[PDB]
Amino acid sequence: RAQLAAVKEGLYHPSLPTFRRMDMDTAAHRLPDEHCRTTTGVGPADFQNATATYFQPPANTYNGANITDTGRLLRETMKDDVKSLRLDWAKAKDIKELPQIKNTGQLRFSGYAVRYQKPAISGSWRYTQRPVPANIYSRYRD
Amino acid sequence: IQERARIKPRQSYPR
Amino acid sequence: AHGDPQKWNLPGWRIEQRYAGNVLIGNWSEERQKFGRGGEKHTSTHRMDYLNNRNFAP
Amino acid sequence: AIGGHRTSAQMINAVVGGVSTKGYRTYGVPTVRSDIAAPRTKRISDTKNYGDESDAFGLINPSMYSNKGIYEKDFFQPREPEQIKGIFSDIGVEMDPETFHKLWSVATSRSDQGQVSVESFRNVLDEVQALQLADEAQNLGRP
Amino acid sequence: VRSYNPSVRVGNWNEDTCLEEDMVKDFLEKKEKGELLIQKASNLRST
Amino acid sequence: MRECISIHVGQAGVQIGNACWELYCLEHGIQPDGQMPSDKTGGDDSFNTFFSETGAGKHVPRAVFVDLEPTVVDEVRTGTYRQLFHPEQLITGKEDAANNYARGHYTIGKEIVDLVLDRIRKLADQCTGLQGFLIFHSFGGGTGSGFASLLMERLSVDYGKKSKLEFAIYPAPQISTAVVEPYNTILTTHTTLEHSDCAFMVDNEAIYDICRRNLDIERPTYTNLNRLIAQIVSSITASLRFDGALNVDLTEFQTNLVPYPRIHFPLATYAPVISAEKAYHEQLSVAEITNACFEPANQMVKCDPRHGKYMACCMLYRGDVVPKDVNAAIATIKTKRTIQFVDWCPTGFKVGINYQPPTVVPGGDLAKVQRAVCMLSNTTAIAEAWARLDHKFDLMYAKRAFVHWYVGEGMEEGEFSEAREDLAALEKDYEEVGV
Amino acid sequence: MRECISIHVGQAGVQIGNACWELYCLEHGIQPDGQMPSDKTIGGGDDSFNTFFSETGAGKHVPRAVFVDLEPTVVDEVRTGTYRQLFHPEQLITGKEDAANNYARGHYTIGKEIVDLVLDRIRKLADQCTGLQGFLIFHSFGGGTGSGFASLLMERLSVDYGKKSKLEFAIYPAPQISTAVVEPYNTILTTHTTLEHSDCAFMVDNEAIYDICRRNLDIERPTYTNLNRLIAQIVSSITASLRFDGALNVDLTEFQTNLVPYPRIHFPLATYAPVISAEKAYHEQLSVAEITNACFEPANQMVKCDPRHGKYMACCMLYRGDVVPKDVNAAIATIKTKRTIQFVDWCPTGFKVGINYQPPTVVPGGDLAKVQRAVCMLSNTTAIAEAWARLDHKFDLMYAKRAFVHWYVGEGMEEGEFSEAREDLAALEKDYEEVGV
Amino acid sequence: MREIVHMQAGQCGNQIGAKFWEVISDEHGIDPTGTYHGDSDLQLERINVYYNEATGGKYVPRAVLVDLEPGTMDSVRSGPFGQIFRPDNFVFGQSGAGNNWAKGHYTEGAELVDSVLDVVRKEAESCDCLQGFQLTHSLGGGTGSGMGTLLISKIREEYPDRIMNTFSVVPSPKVSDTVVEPYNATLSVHQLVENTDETYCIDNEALYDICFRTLKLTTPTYGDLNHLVSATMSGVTTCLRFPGQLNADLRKLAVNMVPFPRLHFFMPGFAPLTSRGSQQYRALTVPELTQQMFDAKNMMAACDPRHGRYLTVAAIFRGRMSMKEVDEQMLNVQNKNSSYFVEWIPNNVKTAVCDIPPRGLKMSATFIGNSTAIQELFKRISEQFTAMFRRKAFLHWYTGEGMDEMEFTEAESNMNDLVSEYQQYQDATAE
Ligand SMILES: Nc1nc2c(ncn2[C@@H]2O[C@H](COP(=O)(O)OP(=O)(O)OP(=O)(O)O)[C@@H](O)[C@H]2O)c(=O)[nH]1
Ligand SMILES: Nc1nc2c(ncn2[C@@H]2O[C@H](COP(=O)(O)OP(=O)(O)OP(=O)(O)O)[C@@H](O)[C@H]2O)c(=O)[nH]1
Ligand SMILES: Nc1nc2c(ncn2[C@@H]2O[C@H](COP(=O)(O)OP(=O)(O)O)[C@@H](O)[C@H]2O)c(=O)[nH]1
Ligand SMILES: [Mg+2]
Ligand SMILES: [Mg+2]
Repeated sequence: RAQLAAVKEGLYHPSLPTFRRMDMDTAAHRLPDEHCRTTTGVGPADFQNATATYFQPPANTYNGANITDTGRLLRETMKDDVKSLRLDWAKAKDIKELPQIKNTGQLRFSGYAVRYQKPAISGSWRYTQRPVPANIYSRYRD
Repeated sequence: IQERARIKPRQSYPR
Repeated sequence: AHGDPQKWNLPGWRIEQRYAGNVLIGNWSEERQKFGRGGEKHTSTHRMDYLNNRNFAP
Repeated sequence: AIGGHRTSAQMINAVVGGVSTKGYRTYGVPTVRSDIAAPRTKRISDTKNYGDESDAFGLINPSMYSNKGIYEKDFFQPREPEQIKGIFSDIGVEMDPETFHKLWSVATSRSDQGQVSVESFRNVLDEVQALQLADEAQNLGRP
Repeated sequence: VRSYNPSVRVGNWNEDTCLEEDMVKDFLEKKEKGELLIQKASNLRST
Repeated sequence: MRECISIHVGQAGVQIGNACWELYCLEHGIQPDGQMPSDKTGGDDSFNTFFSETGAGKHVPRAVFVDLEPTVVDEVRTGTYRQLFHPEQLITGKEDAANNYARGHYTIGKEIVDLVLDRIRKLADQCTGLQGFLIFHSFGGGTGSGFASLLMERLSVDYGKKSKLEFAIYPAPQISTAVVEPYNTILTTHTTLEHSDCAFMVDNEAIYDICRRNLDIERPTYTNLNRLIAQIVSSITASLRFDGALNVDLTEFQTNLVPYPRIHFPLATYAPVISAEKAYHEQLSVAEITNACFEPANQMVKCDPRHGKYMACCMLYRGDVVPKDVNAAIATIKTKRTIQFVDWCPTGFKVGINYQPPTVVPGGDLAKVQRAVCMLSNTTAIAEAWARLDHKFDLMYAKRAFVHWYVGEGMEEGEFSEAREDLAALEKDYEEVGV
Repeated sequence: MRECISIHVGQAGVQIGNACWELYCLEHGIQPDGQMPSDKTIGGGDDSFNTFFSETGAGKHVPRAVFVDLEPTVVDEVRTGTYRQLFHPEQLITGKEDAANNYARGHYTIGKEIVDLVLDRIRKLADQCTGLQGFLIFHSFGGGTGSGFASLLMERLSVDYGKKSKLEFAIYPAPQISTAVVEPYNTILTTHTTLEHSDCAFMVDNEAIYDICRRNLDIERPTYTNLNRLIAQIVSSITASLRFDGALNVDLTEFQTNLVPYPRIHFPLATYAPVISAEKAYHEQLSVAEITNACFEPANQMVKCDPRHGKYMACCMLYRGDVVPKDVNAAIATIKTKRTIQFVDWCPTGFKVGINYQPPTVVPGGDLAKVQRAVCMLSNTTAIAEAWARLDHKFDLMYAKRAFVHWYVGEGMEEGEFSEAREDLAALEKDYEEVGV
Repeated sequence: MREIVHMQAGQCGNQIGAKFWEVISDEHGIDPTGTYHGDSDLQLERINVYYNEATGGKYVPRAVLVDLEPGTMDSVRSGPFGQIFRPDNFVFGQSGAGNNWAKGHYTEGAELVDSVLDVVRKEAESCDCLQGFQLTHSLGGGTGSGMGTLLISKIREEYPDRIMNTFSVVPSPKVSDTVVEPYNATLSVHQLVENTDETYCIDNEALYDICFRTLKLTTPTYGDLNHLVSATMSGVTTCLRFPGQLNADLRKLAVNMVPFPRLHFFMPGFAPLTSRGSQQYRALTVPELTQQMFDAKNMMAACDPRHGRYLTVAAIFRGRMSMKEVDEQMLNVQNKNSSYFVEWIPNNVKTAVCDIPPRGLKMSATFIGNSTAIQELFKRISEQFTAMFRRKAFLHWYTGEGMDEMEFTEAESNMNDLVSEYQQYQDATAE
């Protein structure tokens, strides 16, 4: 379908051929529009969602952030001034992974800490190897 | 998958 | 095969009593079928190697 | 003839798309005895691996769930609804009974034969929170 | 030969962290005294 | 990456390969018209050892069915699997060798051996990671004696270092169809012993006995037997196509069972072999199914291992099996005193384990067992099996019976005695090494 | 302004032009109808449109290109493809019948009926232009329109305009791979003409790009489309300094004054790095030192001539992306202290560096990964004499028996031009030997 | 818009022309009515190479139908794709040549030549570029052998600049099928060597061998013989009408095949060729296509190609394929069979890849070989000619229609000169 040069912008790959589809392509003499090594059918949003965080890396990170006196003062001062600010929880259009719950808008619970792992990672026990986003994409697709 | 205990940094000499 | 004096003893160019198509004597494995016309659709290399890239912010 | 005309090489019949021996019966016992009853008090003898114990990852590098008690049984025990409500109220989730009944209904729709364990309630509570935060990131910008 | 993140204590990390600390100090100075272009643009949009 | 090409010689070979490839299509999920069923086709790639792919999802097998009578190959070409095999790999002749080693090796062989070698060459050029050749012939008489040995000669002169495993249907001590069968067996083992790599012996009477003791079958024909050798070869080359624990290759498979170049004749058994009715009232654990492979009344060749010593043993476990009770079973097998291992081989257990459970044939006779063991023994108990056919050869050749056919064919008389001397030397080699 | 006019002559020229203008439209954000997106064009800067395209008044951006071929199939493919509304539909000039890989047919019979039209079109493009930096002539040496008509076009351009940078991008035959029989004849005849009527001339080799695609891109079965992708990437790396801002900008005049030591040695060597692809691309760091080593690797040469058997003259290093002159000079110091690369004795300093801020633009439906750093080698080496000498050996073997000469005789030029061209290339050998020693 | 005008002369010429105009009718997609029942625009992009335009969208072929007797002409009119030809392009004679070169070239053929040239000139002036004239005829006959050569000479005098290529059915070594085949072969080769630009020389015995060994087919008949000829004819002019990668027209082909003017006798070949049971199992690959072209069993000329050299070779590939694969395969075949190739031409194999293969197939190729082994046909025909001529048998009709023995003798001498010219490069050295 689409080649990796247009869709793959990270190290991770959710639909890796695993060393055996490449021999099919080379033995069937496939041009690099049907080759598995060069072309895939994943999509550009799935490469972005292939991470296992549902948070956003801050591009360039604050390198020290714990070892400097400035790090300690910015830890101490805005500790009570950041609880009002929200988190960036990916995009609802981009995520085709969360289950469809109909109401979702008038039912609220107050005291909860957001777990770092994705809820689909956490709920891999109910679908019967260690769960990875490659398994997640291979399961919530096709 | 479930999360492990934290890495305690061994604060030996405080301020 | 040019001259090749065996080609008059290969099953081509031999006189043979031809039985029916349901009798296993000659070339029945081929004469029980037909020639193929598998219609795979084809275009030029310019019409599907140079495509219209929608949006594509640089 | 009195019989048919099978030449006994036609006895080789089984092809895919026919009979379909998928879910018949798998004879023998598995290595992990996940079908027979689990012991509340295991024998001094009887090394049988009833689905308890763990892997070497779970023993060498255990979660601190597994440390100082609470193993995987306490998370998939079927549990009572008022017991789950009391547990999560003691944790301090602070939901009203309407939202609790809605979450319980969703959890018992996901899990068959009723049940709803504390892990299943935690998973659906993660799904709802992730949906709410994704809707906030949907209708708002990128702060 | 290979280069790492300044959080990795392999190369020039000490004075790289010092330079980053000085830039962060300047950024927090502009943040507290309100000459950041983001704050000026946001105030313009709001008012 | 892994490929292996199967060559089926003789009527026995073609029928046993029909039952083999039916099981293979069932195991990999391939319809008789080569297509994946119900367009399911996640990313399963475990057919490369036995199936190619041309262009339209048409998985052809890597098999060359050769014969000199048209009958059984024509049965294949008119049967239900006519849309799977390649029609120029389904190679047949016009005049049958008719239980004659001389006619199958000197007159009718050297008319079609060139075409079948060209087809094997085309398959070898098509594959890129070839591991070896699985040649499904029978000793018997005619094509399986002469043409199979001709294939060994004209294949070992060309390929060489590729492994050349040779499945052979060894004739029973008392049950035997052909009369000139001892002649053909001696003349084919003399010419295949030098050019072969690992010749597995399978015996019809022992398969009959295991099908009567186990299973429930009172009337076992060749269909059940050939399905059992199909299960044998699937348990052999499961590790090439499926992953898991310790996996055996062709080279790892063959350099362990063969101590000396003379001794390359192992025995192949498989002992979860019980049907559904008996399998309901048992638990099939690894220790007792390992113990079942060493029973004298469980073997697939009619020779008891009591009168001999084990040189090498290959344990091919399959399915829900862990390497812990494998260790326990092998240690208790070694410490059981009825089994006598040879003194120069203290460590003699090549163990491989595959995760894939065995597949059951719909409408078959075996059950859906969780586990499988393939026991590949190399006892010296086959020395008496060789010596009894040497006795048949001596009795037949003493009065020069049935030799005028070989004389009238373009064959010289004295290599009967040359083959008999070679087999006497082989039996002397067994007696020399077994001490 | 620093406008450049592209002249794509021959089938190879117009296909390379298709790939090159796709790359240009994608990296300047031009839709394939000449229009900007009209909602994200609010961001100014990037005076690159004025360099390689031109206004039509309202909002359409037509390119400064002339596509010529004597046979109307590939040009008609351009006219009926996706890049149909982009080009002005008379700069896609086509003839009636091809030259049919005949230098005589391209230079005497068919060229002198359409060359007046193509100089009329070039004249109108130059009158539209203001500050023309030069022409970029894209063709193949294989024969026909790319040899005879190309050589006569360059003759007429050098006669008419004069003192302009006539850059060549020519497809040279491989030592073993060729798609024609009279290709040695056509190459000798076109090199005799293009030696004295052109500035700097890059010569790409199809077998070399096949080797690059099979080794680094892991494309076991590449195509002319992918070859054109790599060649277009080289062209964009060359012309990025005329378009995007950079730390050190090298244009065509600095380029020629830094790469050409003597007027007959305008034959540099092209090499682009990194050329690794997608899966084995993001597990590395892609440092300036390692991409410079990749360019200086003799196997990465895109001409199929070993620079080890020879001596370098001057290397032009065009870096693209977030590249700093700090580690650029670090990498150059490592190359200079590496003894395998030998420079000629009369060129002590021999590196011309040009750093551009724009990273290469990844093309969808392409084989190159989205990298942040890249570099183009444009080194000049005495190792092109091996390729010329292989060409002379093939020409001597074919011309000893006087084969295929009768078409050239009957379609114009006499038999003496073959000897004149062979003597010209032998003199070029003799001169390259002097410059090497 | 490089037009090709088709001329089919003689019974065999008409019978292969009808099959050709069926093949390139259902290649573009054209019903026997005349309209366009197609799907793609690449089909009716370059329809003008072989078809004109009518009022209702009908596409009339640019062909003429030459024979000295109504017969096979009315047969190909009555058969399928017979109502597509224009009725004006149906010129026919009165008596028939009687497979006689004299009656075809001097006595009876010469009267119809005026009408044939009038029709040909009308169809020629109805063009715009007019690349060439292609002629299918019947060396060994009387209408294709004599009056076809009359057409060749007259149209070469009329237009001595365009392509004039002849497809030609030469006599077979074995079989027989006509007793005056040596006369009608020598007396036609004598003008084919001088007045044509390239001649293809297809053989019925070679097509029989191709059908038996490669395509099985049991009884092939003349329809299946003509269909391979039509496939090769559609292959050799692929790039004129279908766009794609690196192209080659007939002028390009002539320049890259013939080194010397009197060396234009080719050995053609079409080599995707699956049996009737191997169509679903043969993986069409470029190396296997190259192997099937360069195998000696797939030459449509009955001369054995490995008893000689391979002076020049064409590829003419059709379908999406890798140019690196094509170039490595056709360098590898040269490096393998370097014995069967002349040393004084380095890399004498031309490649030309077009995009669209024939419908129903994914990849195809059309071999063209200018080889030194074509001298065997001329040597055998000369042997038969001198065997018939040393006792003057079957010569009285040739004499009585008006012809001297000196043009028999000079035709034999010119054929021997051609034999010696090919023999010169049969075993030539370099230095
Ligand atoms: N296991 C098994 N053995 C078979 C089968 N068919 C035949 N045999 C054995 O093969 C022996 C004889 O060899 P055949 O296969 O019948 O003969 P052949 O190999 O085709 O050679 P020819 O006799 O020349 O036709 C018999 O004694 C049988 O024991 C079969 O279907 N399964
Ligand atoms: N790199 C590259 N080279 C090409 C491409 N297309 C054709 N060529 C080269 O072109 C040569 C063949 O001659 P052409 O350039 O096609 O001849 P022409 O320009 O069409 O002129 P005529 O022969 O008169 O038709 C080959 O040697 C190829 O190397 C392409 O897409 N990319
Ligand atoms: N391949 C092929 N050859 C044919 C066909 N019809 C006739 N021939 C050959 O043409 C030769 C006779 O030529 P002829 O028809 O007399 O030529 P004409 O007198 O000009 O029509 C015979 O040797 C036949 O083999 C055909 O349909 N296909
Ligand atoms: Mg038999
Ligand atoms: Mg061209």
